[PDB]
This record gives sequence, C-alpha cells and structure tokens, in this order.
Amino acid sequence: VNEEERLINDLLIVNKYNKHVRPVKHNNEVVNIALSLTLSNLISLKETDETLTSNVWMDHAWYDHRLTWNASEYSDISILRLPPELVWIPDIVLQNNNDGQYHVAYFCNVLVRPNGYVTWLPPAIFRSSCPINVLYFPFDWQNCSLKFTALNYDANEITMDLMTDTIDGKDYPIEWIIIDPEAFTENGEWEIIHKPAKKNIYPDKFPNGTNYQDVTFYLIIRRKPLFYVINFITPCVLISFLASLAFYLPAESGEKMSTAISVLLAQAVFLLLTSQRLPETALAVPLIGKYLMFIMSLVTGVIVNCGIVLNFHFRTPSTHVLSTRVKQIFLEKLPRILHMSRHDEIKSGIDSTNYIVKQIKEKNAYDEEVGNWNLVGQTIDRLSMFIITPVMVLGTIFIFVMGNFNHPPAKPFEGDPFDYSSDHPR
Amino acid sequence: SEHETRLVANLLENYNKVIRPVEHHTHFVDITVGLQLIQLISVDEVNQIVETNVRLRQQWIDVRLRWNPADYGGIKKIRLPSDDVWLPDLVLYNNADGDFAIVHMTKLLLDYTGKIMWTPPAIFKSYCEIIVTHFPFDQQNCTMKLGIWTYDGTKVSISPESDRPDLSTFMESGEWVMKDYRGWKHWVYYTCCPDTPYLDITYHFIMQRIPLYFVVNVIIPCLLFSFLTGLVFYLPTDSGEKMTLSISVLLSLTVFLLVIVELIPSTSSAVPLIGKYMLFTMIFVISSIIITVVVINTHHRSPSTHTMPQWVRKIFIDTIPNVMFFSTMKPDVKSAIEGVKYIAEHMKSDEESSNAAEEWKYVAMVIDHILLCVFMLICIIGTVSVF
Amino acid sequence: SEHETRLVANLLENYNKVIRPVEHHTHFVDITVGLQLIQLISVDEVNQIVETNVRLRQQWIDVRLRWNPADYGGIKKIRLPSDDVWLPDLVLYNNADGDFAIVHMTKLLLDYTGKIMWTPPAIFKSYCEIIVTHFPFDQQNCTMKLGIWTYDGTKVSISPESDRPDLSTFMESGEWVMKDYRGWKHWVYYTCCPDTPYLDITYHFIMQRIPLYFVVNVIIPCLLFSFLTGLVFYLPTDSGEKMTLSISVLLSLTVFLLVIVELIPSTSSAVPLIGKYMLFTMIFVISSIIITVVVINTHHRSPSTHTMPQWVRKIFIDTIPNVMFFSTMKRPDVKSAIEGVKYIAEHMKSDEESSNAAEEWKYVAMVIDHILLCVFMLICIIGTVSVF
Amino acid sequence: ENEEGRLIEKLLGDYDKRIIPAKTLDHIIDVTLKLTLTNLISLNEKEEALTTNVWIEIQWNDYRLSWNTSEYEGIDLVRIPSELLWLPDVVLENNVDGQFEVAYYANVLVYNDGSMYWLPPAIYRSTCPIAVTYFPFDWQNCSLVFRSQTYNAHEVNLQLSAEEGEAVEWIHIDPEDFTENGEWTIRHRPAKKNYNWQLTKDDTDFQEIIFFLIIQRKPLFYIINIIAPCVLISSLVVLVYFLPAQAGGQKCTLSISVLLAQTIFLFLIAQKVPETSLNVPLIGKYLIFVMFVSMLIVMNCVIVLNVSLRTPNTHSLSEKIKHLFLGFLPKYLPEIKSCVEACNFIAKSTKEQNDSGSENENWVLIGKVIDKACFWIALLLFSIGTLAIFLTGHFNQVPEFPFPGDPRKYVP
Amino acid sequence: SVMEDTLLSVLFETYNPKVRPAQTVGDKVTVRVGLTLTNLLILNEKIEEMTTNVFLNLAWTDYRLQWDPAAYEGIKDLRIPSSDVWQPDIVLMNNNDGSFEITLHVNVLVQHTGAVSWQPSAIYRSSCTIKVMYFPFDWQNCTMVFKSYTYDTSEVTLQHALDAKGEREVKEIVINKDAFTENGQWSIEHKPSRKNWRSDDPSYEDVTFYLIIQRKPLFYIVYTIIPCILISILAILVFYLPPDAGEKMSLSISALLAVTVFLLLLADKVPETSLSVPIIIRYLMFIMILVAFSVILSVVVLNLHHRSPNTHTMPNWIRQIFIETLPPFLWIQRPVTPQDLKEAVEAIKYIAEQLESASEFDDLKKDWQYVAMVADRLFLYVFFVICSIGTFSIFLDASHNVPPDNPFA
Ligand SMILES: CCOC(=O)c1cncn1[C@H](C)c1ccccc1
Ligand SMILES: C[N+](C)(C)CCO
Repeated sequence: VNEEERLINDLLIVNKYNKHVRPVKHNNEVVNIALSLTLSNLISLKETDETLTSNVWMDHAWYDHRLTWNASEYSDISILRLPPELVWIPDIVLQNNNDGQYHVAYFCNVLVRPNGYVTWLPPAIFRSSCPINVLYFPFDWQNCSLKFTALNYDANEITMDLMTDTIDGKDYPIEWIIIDPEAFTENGEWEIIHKPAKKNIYPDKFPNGTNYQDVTFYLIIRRKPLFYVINFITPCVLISFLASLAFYLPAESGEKMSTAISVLLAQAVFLLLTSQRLPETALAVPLIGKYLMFIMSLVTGVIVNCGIVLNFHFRTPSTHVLSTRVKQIFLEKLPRILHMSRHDEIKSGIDSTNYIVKQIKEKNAYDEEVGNWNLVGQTIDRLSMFIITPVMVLGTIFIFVMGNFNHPPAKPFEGDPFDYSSDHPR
Repeated sequence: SEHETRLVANLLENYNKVIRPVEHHTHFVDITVGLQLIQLISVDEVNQIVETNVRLRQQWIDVRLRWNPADYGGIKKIRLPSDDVWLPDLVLYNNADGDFAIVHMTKLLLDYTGKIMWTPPAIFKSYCEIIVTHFPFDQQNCTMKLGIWTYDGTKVSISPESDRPDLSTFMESGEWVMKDYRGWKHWVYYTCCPDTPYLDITYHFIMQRIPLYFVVNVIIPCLLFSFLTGLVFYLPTDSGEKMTLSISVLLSLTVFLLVIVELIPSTSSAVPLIGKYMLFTMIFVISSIIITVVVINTHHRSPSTHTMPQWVRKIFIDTIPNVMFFSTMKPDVKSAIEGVKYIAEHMKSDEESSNAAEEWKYVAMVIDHILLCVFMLICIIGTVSVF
Repeated sequence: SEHETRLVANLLENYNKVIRPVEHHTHFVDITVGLQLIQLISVDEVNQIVETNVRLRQQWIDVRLRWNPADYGGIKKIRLPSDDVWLPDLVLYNNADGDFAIVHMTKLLLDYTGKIMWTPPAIFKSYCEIIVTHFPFDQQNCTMKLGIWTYDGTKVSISPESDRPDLSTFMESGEWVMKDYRGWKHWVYYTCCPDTPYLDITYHFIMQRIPLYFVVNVIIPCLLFSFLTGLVFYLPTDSGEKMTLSISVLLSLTVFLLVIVELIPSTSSAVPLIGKYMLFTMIFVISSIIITVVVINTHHRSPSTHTMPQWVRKIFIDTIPNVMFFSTMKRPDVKSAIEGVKYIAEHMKSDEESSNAAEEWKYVAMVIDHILLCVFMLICIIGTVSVF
Repeated sequence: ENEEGRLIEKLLGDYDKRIIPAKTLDHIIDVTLKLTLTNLISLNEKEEALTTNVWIEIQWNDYRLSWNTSEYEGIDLVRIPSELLWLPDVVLENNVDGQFEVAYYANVLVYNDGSMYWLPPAIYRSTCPIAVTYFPFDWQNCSLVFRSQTYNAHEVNLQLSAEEGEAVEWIHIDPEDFTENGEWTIRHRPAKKNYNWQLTKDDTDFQEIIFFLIIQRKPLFYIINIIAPCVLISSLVVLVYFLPAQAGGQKCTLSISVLLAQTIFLFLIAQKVPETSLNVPLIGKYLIFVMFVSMLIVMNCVIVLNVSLRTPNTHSLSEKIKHLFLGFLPKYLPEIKSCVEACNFIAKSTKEQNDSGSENENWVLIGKVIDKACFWIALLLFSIGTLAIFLTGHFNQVPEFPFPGDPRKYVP
Repeated sequence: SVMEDTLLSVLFETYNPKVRPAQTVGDKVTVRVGLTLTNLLILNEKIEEMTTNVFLNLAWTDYRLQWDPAAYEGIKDLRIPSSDVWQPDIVLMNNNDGSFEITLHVNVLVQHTGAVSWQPSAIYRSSCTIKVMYFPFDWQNCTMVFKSYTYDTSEVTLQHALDAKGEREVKEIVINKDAFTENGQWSIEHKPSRKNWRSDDPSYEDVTFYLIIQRKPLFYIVYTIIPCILISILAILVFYLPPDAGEKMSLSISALLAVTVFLLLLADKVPETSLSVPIIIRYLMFIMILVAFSVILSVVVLNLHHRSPNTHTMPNWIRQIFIETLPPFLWIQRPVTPQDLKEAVEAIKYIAEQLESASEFDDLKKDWQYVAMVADRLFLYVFFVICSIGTFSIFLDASHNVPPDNPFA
C-alpha cells in the first residue's frame, strides 16, 4: 500500500491539524515567511491605464512544526505534496493592484519536507498600478513596483523576509527579481534595467498592526524607441520642415497659405494622436508634446507672416502709398544685409497721340510701383525665412537631443551604493 | 442503475483524492497528454496574445478504481465527476490573460481496469511573439507550453499522445491557415529546483495569414496613392495646382502609414517591409515637394532682379534639352514725336524682359522634365526588381 | 443572543428548503412583488439594452417559520440568510445581457407570524425596443417583465405591491426624465399548457430624453453647415474657390451624417427625422455642385467658338434681371506706318467685340447664380415656416 | 402539512446524482430537445457571433423518481432544483466564449411516471461564420449546435421533440413572446439531427442537434446612410471635365477631393465587416473600382492641364497633332524718320503678340477636345460599374428552401 | 499551538455566526465605520463612476467572544477568519456595478474583552454625479455611502472610527503617506465623513465619506485649448488677406473644419448629461460660430471685390458709408487723386477713345475694390475685438472656480 496515505492521515487527521492556527509552538513566537519573485514574462504596460501586467512565480517558504515526521518510521518518504486548502498558508497580498485580484488565482500544492520546511510556488498574473512619467516619452524609462503585504497577521505574529541562498556556505539574501535566462521572454517594447527587491519597515507605525512591513519588488524598465522614432517622429519632423520651406514660394503661385495651413493641420493631427496615446495626467507635458506645441506655434507665426507678405504683394498706388522710409528699409538696406540677388484734323490727331502717350506713361508708372511692392514682399518673406527656419531647426535638434540624453540612473535608490544585481550578492 | 450506484459507492468509500495513484511511492504515474484544437478564436497582434479553444486529452491508470465487472452486472465503463478522483495539475506556462490550469471540471470516463480518460475544454490565451517583417503576408509561429507544475519527472511523467496535435475537428479560421503543427517533449532544469528534472510538452502552430482583407483595405490604396507621386512633375506651373496635388499625396501617404501602424505591435524587434516602403515613398515625396517649390520659384523669377547665370544657361538650355528625345519640347508735335519714340522704346524693353522671363520658364520646364525622367527610371527599376 | 441562537436552531432543525411553504399542497403561495428603481444606469441605444439598478421587494408567509415570542425572551424579528429558506424563482423574461434571476442572496426579515420580507438588489439589463424617429427629442417606452419561472398561477401567485413602482429613493438621471411608470399583472394562457393560468408582472417606464447635450454637440454644427450650404451661389467665379467651398460643405455634411448614424441602432424600422433632413440637405448640395459646375463652365465660355442663342439672351439678360428688386444688378515706309496704325485700330475693335461677348456670357452666369440663390432662399423660408 | 415534503424526502433519499438512470446495461436514455426563440439580440459581425435569448426544453425519463399517486394524496407533479438531480449535460458546442451550460439552473418538473421536464433560459453567444459577399444585401445562415458534453451515443440518444405525434423540426417562435429584431428578419428556422460519420458511436461527438437560423438583413438603413452618399459623391468625378483647364479651374482639387472621400468610405465599410479574408464585400469591390477610375481621372486631368497650358515657346504644335485633334476627332464629338521707324516697330510688335495669342488659343481648343472625349469614356465606365453593382446586389435572394436538396419546408 | 486551539474550540462550540450579538433583547450593536484610501484609481466621467482602492475600518463588540487570558496562558487576542464570526453586512450602497460586499476577506482581530476589529480591502466602483459646468476647470464632489444592508437603526448603531491612540473620533478619510499614490490628474482638497439620517425614514442611517477633488487641467489646456486659440488667430487673419490672393476660402474653411474636428473629438470625454454645457464646449461653439461668420463675410467681401460696371451699379448708400465715412475712422484712407491720312487720323482717334473708356471703367472697378477693402478692414477690427473679449471672458470665468473652503459635510 502507498505509505503516503498513512503518513498524510497521521499528519492531518490523527494529530488534529487546524489550518486556521499559525504554525508555532507558543503564541508569542513568530513565523518567518521567506519570499522571492520570478518574472517569466512582462506582458504589457498600458500607459493609458497606468497598469503593469506581469506573469510571475511567487515563491513562499516557512516552517510548520506540525508537518514534521521521521522518514525512517514510514518508508523513506523525503517529500510530500499537499493541497493548500488542507494546510496553513500565509495570505500575502499585492496591495497596489488595479483589479480585485489580490493574490494568486491558481492554488497549487505545497511541498513539505520531513523537517517541516514548506515551500509554495504558485503562478500569478498580476495587474499592478504603475504611475507613468511621460516627461520624456518616447525616450522614457518607467519605475514600477509590486508591493506585497501580509494583512491576515501583524508583524508580531509573522515576519516577511527575502529568500536566502547559499553559494559557498554563507547565506546571502536575494534582493532581486529572479529571471531565468532561458525561461524568460524578452519584451519587444521594454527592456529591464534594474530589478531590486527590498524589505521595507515603517517605524512610525507599530507592530500591533498590519501596515508595519512589506516586501516591494521594483522593476526599472526602459522603452525601446525605434518604433516611435520611425513611425511618429520622422513624418512629423519632415512635415514641419515643409512649413519653413513654404517661405520660398512666390506670392504669384497662389499656394503659400495652402502649404502653411496644410502643415499646421498635419501637426494638429499628430498632436491629437499623441494625446490619444498617453494618460491624462498633469504632472508634466511629454517631450513630444512640447515639441509639437512649439512647432505648431511657430507654423502659426509662419502663416501669419505669409499673410502679411501677401497683403504687401497686392498693394497698388490706387489704395496705398509707398513711403520713403519703408522703401529705403525694404529695398536698400535689408536686401544687402540678406544677400539677396541684385488743319483741325491734324490738331485732333496730335492731341489724340499726346493723350495716348500720357496714358501709357501713367500705366508704366503704375506698374513700376506694383513691382516695387512685389520687391518689398520678397524682402519681407526672405527676412522671415532667415529669422524662423534657424529657430525651427535649432529647436528640433535641441528637443530631440535632450530627450536622447536621458538614461536610467545606473543605480536604483539614489542614496544606496549597492548594485542590487544578481551577479554580485551583498 | 442500482448496480452502478453500488459500484460508485464502493469505489470512493475509502478513496483519498490527495494521494498519487501508485502502488508504491517510488513509482511514477504515466500520463499521455494530447491536445485537440477546436478553434482559433483570434490572434491579437497588437497585444501579442493568441486565444484558442482546445481540449486537453489526458489518460492515466488509477489502480485504486479497478473492479470486477462480474460483480456489478457486467458494467465495463462509468463516468465520474472530475472532482472525486485524483487529477494531474497541468499548467500552461506561457499564459498571458486567462487561466493557468483547467477550470471546467467535466466528467471523466473510467474503465474497469482503472484506465481514465479526461478531455476537459479550455480557452488558452497564451503569449505569442509576433514577427511583423512580412505583414500582411506574414506567418506566425507561437506555442503552448504544458507541464506538471508541482510534481517532478520522478513522480509524475507526461508523454505526448501523438507527434502532432489533433485538428480533425478544427473549425476553418477564415483568417489564418494551419501550415504545420507539431508537439515536442522537453526535459528542463529550473533554477528553483536544480536537483531533479521537470518535463513539459510544447505544441506549436505555424499560422499563415490570408492576405485579402489587408490587401484590399490597406495595400491597394497605399499603392494607388503612391503611384500619384510622379504626376506632380507633369503638371505645368501655370495651373496653380502643383502644391495642392503633392501635399495631398504626402498627407494621404502619412495617414496610411499611421493606419498600418495601428495594426501591428509597438515592438522594436523589426520594422514591417510595408511600413519601410511607405517611409521611403514619403521621403521621396518630400524631396519631390522641395524640388517642386524650387521649380515654382524659378518659373516666376522676374528678370528685373534675377539675371540668369551662365552656368545654368549652358546646362539647362543647351545640354539637357538636346539629350532628351522622348519629349516634344523645343510744341505739341514735338511732344507727340517724343511720345511715339517713348512708346517704341518701352515696347522694346518689355520684349527683352519677356524673353528673359520665358527663358526662366524654360529652365523650370526642363528641370521638372528631368525629375519626371528620374522618377520613371526609379519606377522601372523598382518594378523590375520586385518581379 | 442566546435566545435568538436557540430560536434559529429550532426553526431550521427539520426544515426543507425544497418544499413550497403551504399548509396543503392544493393551496398557493401569495407573493407580493414590488419593484424599487434606485438608479437608471444607462440606455444603450445602439444595442437596445436598458441597464437599471433595482431592489426586488418580495413578501410571503411561511407557516413553518412561526414561533411564540414569549418562549424566546420576546424576540419578534430575526434575520435569516436567504439561502436557508424557500425562495420564489422570480425571473426577468426579457433579459438581454445580465442574469435572469437574483444572484445576490442577501438576508431576509422574518416576523414571528411567518411573514417574510426579502429585498435583494439586482442589475437588470433588459431589452428596449428603441424607436429613433424624434432623436434627440425622443421618448422611449420599455419594460421589465417578471414572473415565476417554474410554477403556474395555481401554485405560486404573484401580485404587485401597488399600481406603480417605487421611486421614492430614485436617483435623478440627468439624461432622462421619468414621465410615467406603471405595473400591470397579466394572466396568460399558453398553448403548451391550456388548462392553468401563467401569471406575470410587467413594469414599464416612459423615459423622456433631455436633449441639450445632443443639441449642442450634434445639431448646432449640422445646422451651421446646412446654412453654409447655399453660400456658394454668392461666391463670384473669378475667385477660383467655388469648388473648395462646395466640396467642403458636402464632406462636412457627410461626416455629420456618419456621426449621427453611430448614435442610433442600425434598425430599419424607422428613419430619424434629423438624418432625413441631413440627406435632403446632401441631395441639394450635390445639386449645387452640379449646377455651379455648369455656372463655371458658362462663365469661361469662349466667345469665339460659342455664340449666345437668342433665347438665352432674352431669358437671362432682358427679363429675369428686372424681376430681382433687392439686388443691385445692372439692367513707302510712311504708308506702312499708316497701315500699322490702321491694323492696331482694327485689332482693338475685334478685341472689344470679343470682350463684350465674353462679358455677356459672364453676366448670364451671374444671373444663373443669383436665380439659384433666390430659389435656395425660398426653400429656406418655406422649410423654416412649415417645420418651425 | 404539505404532502410534497415526505414525497420528495423519499425520492431524494438514496438517490445518486452522479449515476445515469439506466434501468439495465443496454438501456439508452432518450433525451429530447426543443428550442424556443424569444429574442434575436444581435449578430456581431466583427466578432462573428450571434446572441440569442432562447428557452431550451429538455426532456428525459428517470425511473428512480417515480411514485404512486394514490399514496401521496394524488400529487402527480413536483418541482425539484436541478442541482439535486441527474441531468444530461446538453451544451452549446459552437459557443464563442467559454459558456457551455445554461444561464439559469431552473427547477425540473417531475411526473409520477418518471418524466423529467426542464426548461432553463439562456443567453447563447454562438459562432456564425459570416459571408460578406453581398453586404448590405446579404443573408446569413447561422446555426446552434447542441450535443451532450459527457455521454456518447451508447448512453444518451438525442432526439428532436415530438408534439402530437409529429416531430418538431423547427425553432419554436411564440407570437406572444417574440420581439422582431428590426435589422434582421428570420426566413427559415429548421432543425435536424446530424451525425459526424468520421467518429464511432463512442467519442461523445457522434450525434448533434443543430438549429438553423437563416436571417436576412433589412438594407434600408445602410442604403440611406452609406451606399447612397457614396455613389452620389463618386459620381462627381465626371464633372471635372467641364471645369476650365487653367489656374482657378480646380480640376485637381475636385478630383483629389473625391478620391479622398472614396478612401474614407472604404475605411468606413471596413469598420462594418469582419476581418475574414475569404471574400471581398461587394461594396468594397465597388469602392476599389471607383477609386481606380478616379485615379485615372486625376491622371487625365493632369494630362489635359499640361496640354492646354502649352505655349509656342516650350512645345511646338505640329501638323499631325493639329490635323488629328482639330479635324476628325472634334467631328465625332531727321525726327520724321525716327517717328516712322517707331511706328513701324510698334505695328510689328503688336502683330507678333497677337499671333502668339492665337497659337495659345489653338492649344486650348485641343485640350477641350481631349476633355470631351475622356468625359464620355469615364461616364461609360462609371455607369457600367454602378449598374453592375446595383444588379448584383438587388438580385441576391434568400434560397426558397432551407436545404437546397430537400423538398420540405420545415415549418409548423 | 495547543492552547490557542483549545481556546478556539471553547469559543465556537455553540457560536452561531448568523445571529446578531445582543446580550439582552432590544440591545443595539455599536459599529464604528472608518475608511482608509490607498489609491484614487480612476474617475470615469463618461459613465459617472469613481474607482477607489480602500480599506474599510470596522469595529464592534461580540459578548460571545470573551475569555480570561489567565486561563489560557495569557492569550490576549486571536486572528480568526472573518467567515467564522458575525459581522454587520456593511456595504457600499451607491455602487455603480452590482458589487456590494468587500473583495478581500482578511481575518478579524478578536480581543479578550470581545472587541472585534476587521479591516477588509476592496476595489469599489461608486456612482458619482458629475457637474460639467466648468469642465475641465472643475472640482467634483464624489461620495461613498456605507451602511449595513441588513440591519437598521433598531439593531446596529453606526459611529465614527477612533484614531490610532483610540482617544478621539476620526471624522475624515484616513490617508497613510506610506501607502498612498497621488492620482496625478486629481488633487484631494477635502475628505470629511458624516453620519446621515432621513427625516421620513426613522430606520435609516449611514456613514458617508466625501472626496472634494480638483482636476489639474494642464492636459486639456495643452491638447485642446491652445490649438483652438491658434485656429482663432487664423480665422481673424483671414480678413487681412487681399481678395486677389485667391486663398481666403482655403484659410477660413480650414479653420472651421479644424475647430469642428476639435469639438467632435472632445465630445468623447465629457458626460452625456444635459444639465449644463461645459465651459470648454461653450468656447468651442463660440469659436465655431465666429469662424462660420468669418467664412460668410469673406464670401461677401470676395463678391464685392469682383464687381464691375458691366454687371453692377453702386448704390448711393454703399458709396456714402464705405467710401466717405468709415475709411477716416479705420485709418484706411486711400491716396487722393488725303484719304489715307484721314483714315489714320480716324484710327488714332478711335484708339484714344478706347483708352479713355477703359480708364473710366477701371476707375469704377477700383471704387468697387476699395469698398471691398474697407469692409474687410472693418470686419477685421470687429472680429479681433470680439474674439479677444470672448476668449478672455470665458477663460477668466473658468479660472474663478475653486472648491469652497468649507466642505459643508
Ligand atoms: C424643411 C427643410 O428645410 C431646410 O432644409 C432648410 C430650412 N432652412 C434652411 N434649410 C437648409 C439649409 C436647406 C436650404 C435649402 C435647400 C436645402 C436645405
Ligand atoms: C515547475 N516549476 C519550477 C515551474 C514549478 C515548481 O513548483
């Protein structure tokens, strides 16, 4: 017969096991729950929802003196599997979850050794709340944490801790999320930079209650920005430069305003999409958002100035006067500064000829004035180009270089010199 | 049946569903696991999740549930609720959104020799890495990892029912084609538990997308709007519609690029070839708009302020035009006398200025013809290379 | 309480919750059903589902649960879990998306005479036949049909508490107004079972939509573009912008039609009045584009190839312009030199002839434009008067 | 006190819920199905799922729950909660979500002879592969497949309900409890028992009961709100052949505007149909065709503009081109000396300018001729396409018989 | 633990968790209700629903769970699963979905005196009426109403939770700085708690927690308001363009379409309630109507500018108003103003007459164009003034909206 049945009946039935009582000899004693986390897949991070969905294996380990047996009395049974609804397990809960899933949904068996060491390694899909810092999107790095607390007992009754490991006879705590190099699936969008784990204590509270301790697993991740750079920033930048290029069209083309307005509307569309892709927080304006606002304002200036140029180009001596001051400003000085290129029948006949000559001379003078106004308009729009396009290019370069010079700080916990890396335990 | 009722009461009277079904604790339970794909509900490319409707066929022998048919009216088989007997805990490792294990506890078929057959339904929402290089002519390869969670290989062993899963009752997708499917058994060593081996079986499905929805709704409009790129150079500058047409083409192209972007995951692993084509087309279109603005500015160059330099007259007016063949290009009376002479002189000056202006217009025309020829060369070499 | 503990132990010791609470199996259980509407969560017009927050008050007598207060210290009321006693399987017949019966098994009050009162909560996602013909000024009448699923009128009888459902604690919607609400008990006689009555209670609420939101967010833009419709006829053809304005108006109206359709069910039972108005406007905008293309073609007609027919001149230059009152319309070498001057004069004469012909064509085009403008204004006036 | 108490206590005492009520070893339970449809809630084309509000009626015989009426004061019928009884695990096999069982586990009516009558209500979301070839004039052929989830054909024998000795081979629709959908009309509603001959009498999937719903869409809404505007807007391209070919004519503006409108309408149609790739919707083919035609019209407008604005300076009008395009194709449709010199110069210059203008006018006329010819071609193409689509759509009729092979009507 | 198991077996031998603890018939049970807010997750304005992650601090007394610590080796208190003892069915009455009860069932803490403490956790969706008058410069007043679903005032008395020291009552939501996550779109201004009664229903009583929260509107400013300001600038600009440019309709129509698109997109973020019109929507409608009138007046100006004597005759009132009176006020005054020989003389005379007629015709055309220019300038000034005043007034009114210093609750 299977000796396992006899052993389990002896442990749980004959000895009157109570799964609602802490596993300690004495009431004042404490239970140490070792904890560790294994990340098997970083499913997603919805910035709109400010949620981090992660597929993890949450390891627990404690001692139950009531589940101890002598392996010799029974057959050499060195390990045993029991369902968690038969033994006492600690209900560690994820406090910062978005949905109502406070703890694992699949309750797998627990492994019990003859010395009482109980181990429990259930899988879980956790949806935790991660505030998003959109200051440098899409060159941003996020800092999401999973905060685990024990609410069924207070710090005087069970003590959370970090799982210890041995390499050369000395126990060193595991201050990191465990990533198996082969059972891990690298995420396409995010790459893990730091993954410390820390046991926090809050001295302003008391061990009376359940807000005195927790174990928090942090996860600092950087976004791979190639997708957004290729698909969102390059088209926007090129379309933006088209606006500055709109200064070079002659006023007789009949398409200056159309070009500038098309650029502005494209910028607005890109701004709306950027809005759609981010949370509605007010902590800061995203980098791409700042660039879009700046470029839209600049293109509005371009439109207004093209309008002024057009109004100048279509003036005639019939409505305006070309004063000497404007003439010398926009036809002598600025063009050089900006390097711009450069018998009765006989009497009737004679009177008619004189009148024709006078009319033609008047028409020529009118056309001369019209040409002068044309030149004034060209000077204005050349000055506008030289004043605006450099600002456009400098602003674009500055914005998209400042964002690219934004790296995670190479060490979590600014005031801490420890690396919290798997390769160099403390 | 009185006989069946008595039998079932006898079997489970002293049965402990917590213990493994083995005569001796050192033996191991052999479980033949076989997957049956009933439907492919969806493949969410953006979220990289594949939702399938399967049945997880499992078999094993429970020596505690054997009976002699002679004592029970010759009953050879019975059906028992899955919650009354020991079951193996199979877990889908790469779960993404759904449940890790089986949640529909259906009944199982128990043979008189102890053999058990259990085929519970499931909805596996498993993680799927999406390669978008050839979207929408892409093929997807993503898997389902199944294994025993709490028992190692020396306690419960799983082996596949057959080399491939069962698609006999598979419902035709209408959006994917099952190119291939295979199941492989692995022995793995996890850092948790380095002493003993953990088994698992991985089923994978090579899925080929049927490219008709996206060809009709995405690619054909993309190509149609791309093929308008060249028309800019054939439009005369006097029409006052070059910028309108070119800007419309550019904006349509970028809108289509955005639409394509909404259909693929944000991963940076690789860039779609269709998206890369669209980006190349946009870059060429923007270069075309730059050169078009240069052409327009040249066509309206007033001779008063601009004198055509020799280096452009020699090249654009004497060299290229001959090179290209396909085109078809090339008191009172005293005052009255003074006024007539003035009129004649002014007409001569106006004729000179008009000749200069027409020379500038000719330069613009040759420039845009050169660009049209370059565009045709690119189109021809591209259409030859793609074929 | 010790007394209450003893009482509850005695009540349920030999009580079967599978049996109807009747002294003799020939009687029926009188159940007093009353609906209390707490909140109107939503009205999904696209899916035709109405979500409501209700409490389903029910009362009946269970003689098996009676006791004498003097024996238990004077206790006259207790609270028992509803999972411990017989309950009526009251079901919402026209459920559409939610649960058919009550799923939140709260405790129930129980008097010493057996009188029970159970007021469980529920979210009823019932089916609403949405009639979009006066949207957004529409009135919706859709109901909630309740009845005992598995018992006929001779075993379990349901009666309403009152003629109307209880809205004392109703939470004002801010999107609909409760015009009326009633509850009616029906005796049906199905075909399966033609000898016994099948009872049923149907509550209905007449909801009147508050239209400010949809007015401001949909109708005002639609009306504004509709009023821009006829503006093209006042735009001169020399501007070279008529196609821009006409096409912009057409596309704006199309966008607003597409916005409206996504706000109503796809049913073909009736066509919304607003959508009908929008389509009428679209048809007239298409007519405007065609007729303005005709006008543009007329305006640039070359005088050389085309000669104005007499009827065109009479209609569009001699008679119609007078009709309009509010408009401001109008209604050796020396020999060569001499021959050259004569040539100049002759060419000016010919050019003047051609330009006068062209200006006549342009006048005809403007008159056509103005006729169409006045016709559209007539339609505007007649529609405003008749509809409003 | 209620006599049903001791009756039910005797019945359910010593009664195993887990044992199939087979009298002997070879006995087979006849499970009887009848489907009643009360509301066809929706048909989610994108999700390819049909939602229905049905009451499924299931009947079998359990010899264990039989009494002798005379012993219990003539009680011939009791109600027992279904969780206390053996049930045939009849489930909807072709559901989209994981919901196999019924929504509400009602009570089971039990008669003294053992008859079991169970009528649970359910909201079923079932798969329905949708054919888009004729949208919005399409008709769909959706089915509800019911089979036992546990027992095979050697234990349970699924059958259709027999009423008055005549089999009920249709979905029952009660005029009292039925709300006509408004978007879909039910034309046929047959039911039949189906066998999967690839499997033996074991395997639990051998036998099925399939209820079919052949529903026809009411197309008025889509005609008014999508198709009619699309066609009316698409017909506007042909107008570009009457606008003047010069600055301010706006040929390209109108052409490109109509092209973009057609693209937007294509996207809209895409939002209304499933992403399956088995067929292209008819309206989608129409939209692609008109997009191609209007792209051709854009090219033709560009060509006409290029021809019309030509000048003698750049392009020289030959005799072949002049003869062709202006011939047959239109058919088918001291001080004194100085003064004298100045006057001569003036006359010469004026004459030259006039001749140049005349040549420009000739080019303009050639352009107009090309315009007229291409207009006729384009109108022909557009009319052919629109008429073809109209004919194909209006001639799609739902089949006369539920199953084309059979001659039976499958109606009450 | 042997002794704790013995104590548990003694306590629950005859304890019925379905019976309210009342030592004597008619006694009431005092229940203290507190709330701790750990994270204000969402405030969905479309569905008028607030999602919060909270602890529900409850506490009462059960005379049945009493023992002497000396008799059990000094066990002062126990942690007992909540399903084993009686608890009041305290639920969130104004929830939006059907979830009444709590989510996480933690152990209760029973002290030897009979004092039970239970601090469950839940994710609640509470329905919150939203006032949209000043969206997005608005402050909301969202409540969470807690009471016993089952027991009324004749059975349980609700009170306020005591502070950590247990000296005074706490009349407000508790926030633990070590476990609170700032929302980032809302700032909590007030958070009082208050008991409420109904005059007509003596058997009603609940404890309500209020959350006066002010939106941080930077997002809506940046992504909706500034773009519309630029569009309005373009709409004003349209009146400075010359009618000869041929781009007046392009500019005006583009502005109109852009603002309409902004309104349509913004319609997705405001509640569909009809009690008032949000300030943002009012501003957008104002700009839309202004731009539509801009289109109409631009069409009028274009019509005026393209008139000639061959088609129109200038009426006296137009000349009086636009040529003489307005321009001085608008600072737009225009600047002040032998056979063959016989045949040749005739030709020259004809040419002269032609030129004279052309000059007169051109003068009248220029008069019409000047009327158009003057009207366009008048419209420019009027529209600039109206747009500036309207925008400034609307946003000034929006800016003077802050939650009251006194929550009134
Ligand atoms: C009852 C229908 O009235 C209208 O359509 C109506 C009334 N005032 C204005 N309109 C619209 C703009 C209209 C005017 C001219 C033609 C078509 C549509
Ligand atoms: C097999 N795993 C290592 C994943 C779990 C052991 O409990």
